[PDB]
Amino acid sequence: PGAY
Amino acid sequence: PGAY
Amino acid sequence: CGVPAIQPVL
Amino acid sequence: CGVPAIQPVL
Amino acid sequence: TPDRLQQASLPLLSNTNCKKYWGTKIKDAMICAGASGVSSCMGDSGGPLVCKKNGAWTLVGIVSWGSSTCSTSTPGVYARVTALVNWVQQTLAAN
Amino acid sequence: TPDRLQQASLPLLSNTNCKKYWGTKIKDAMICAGASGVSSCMGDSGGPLVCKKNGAWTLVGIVSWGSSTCSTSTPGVYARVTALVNWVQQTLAAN
Amino acid sequence: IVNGEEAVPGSWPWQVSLQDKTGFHFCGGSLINENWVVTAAHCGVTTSDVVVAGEFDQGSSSEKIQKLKIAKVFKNSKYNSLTINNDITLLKLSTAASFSQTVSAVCLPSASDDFAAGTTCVTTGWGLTRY
Amino acid sequence: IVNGEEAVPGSWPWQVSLQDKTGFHFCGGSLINENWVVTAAHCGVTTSDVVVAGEFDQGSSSEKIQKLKIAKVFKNSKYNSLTINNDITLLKLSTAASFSQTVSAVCLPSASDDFAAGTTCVTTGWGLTRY
Repeated sequence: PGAY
Repeated sequence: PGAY
Repeated sequence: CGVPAIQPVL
Repeated sequence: CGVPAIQPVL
Repeated sequence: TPDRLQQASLPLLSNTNCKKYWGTKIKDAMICAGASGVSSCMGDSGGPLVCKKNGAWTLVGIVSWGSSTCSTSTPGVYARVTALVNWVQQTLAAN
Repeated sequence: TPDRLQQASLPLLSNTNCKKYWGTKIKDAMICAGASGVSSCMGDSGGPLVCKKNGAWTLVGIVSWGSSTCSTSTPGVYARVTALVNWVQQTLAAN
Repeated sequence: IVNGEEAVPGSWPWQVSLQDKTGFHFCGGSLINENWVVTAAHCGVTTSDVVVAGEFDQGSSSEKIQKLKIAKVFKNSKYNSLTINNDITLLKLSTAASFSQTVSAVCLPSASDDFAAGTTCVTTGWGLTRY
Repeated sequence: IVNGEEAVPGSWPWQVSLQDKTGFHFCGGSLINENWVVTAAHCGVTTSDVVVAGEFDQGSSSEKIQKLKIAKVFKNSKYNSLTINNDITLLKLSTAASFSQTVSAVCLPSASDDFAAGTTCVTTGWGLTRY
């Protein structure tokens, strides 16, 4: 995943 | 990926 | 709160 | 700087 | 990236069903939404996820994280506001 | 998570070779290292990546990001300090 | 937002933009009142950043936006940086937002609120429209 | 660090730990002098957090650690939150670190430094030892  |  | 003066259009 | 009093051991 | 403000409709998912995508990464203070052909993306973080309640828009999620590629088939993860509202009122109250 | 301070040796990679793993995500102000059976992980961010130069340990990388699972076969990504040192000296100087 | 659509200007009056001193827009936020903005903890806001209110088009030189300074940052402190869990920060403004047609508050829920799966909600922002 | 090893206590005297008011250790940092710490921008440090110096064992009640307050946070401002590029922040301490056997500075490189691929370096920290 990844931060937005 | 991911923050550490 | 939560009642905009200008209405969202969806 | 960069010269520790206690030596790292690798 | 876009200059003009964008918006999108998307449904709320259950944590349980959310966990099918994200497993153990999904915590109590999170809420998933999306997986509907739309997706929040880099740059959207911090923004609102609002739902209409008794005619007024209510802050339900805070854009948090999701797929690295903003995949429209994977749910985005928002901070769950109901879980964090007590904290907000205490801070407001004390400040 | 561990109570006692941990350490690990790992080699520096080139950006070019780094890009085989991470593509376009690898920017100038980044430096990769690892992919050697060890890995920086969640919680390590912000910490040092040091190299010995003329007998003194030098700050070469700042733990930044990497694989979500801390895979020991993928390089970690650190902030490249040489690229950012001018900024550090200006701030120190002005502050 | 990927696959979203342009909003009717000023229709989401609580949406703000967080901008650093170089003018780059890095995060969104929501006005909950004239003096406070809610945003994400992981946005890492400092009091050297600015809250932009009333804006629709970031291109614009003629919009009547409000550029508000931040007095204090309140990161939730169950915020877990390893998991990004409890990802909320409160921003206390140095000067109050001036409420108008295009600047107003979103409501907050009761801790007790139920928002069912299946419910159609809305998310807004200036994030990437394509990866 | 995954697959690392315990360090000889106090052998990396510039390593500090960033802790929030609840005492949770969230990020690492490096002392570059008595008054400044370098860390990552994405750690999102606020002046309500604390810098722990001289510590080896986070279990410990008998270690002589230094708990330092932060005066000012300096996030680089080419920091790009979308890409995590230019991920560095400077922390200006309210009180100076007291240099000792277990607390000292790491050196900084010249902008001109060459660190070849293949070079064996060291990374230290209290991060996850397993995912």
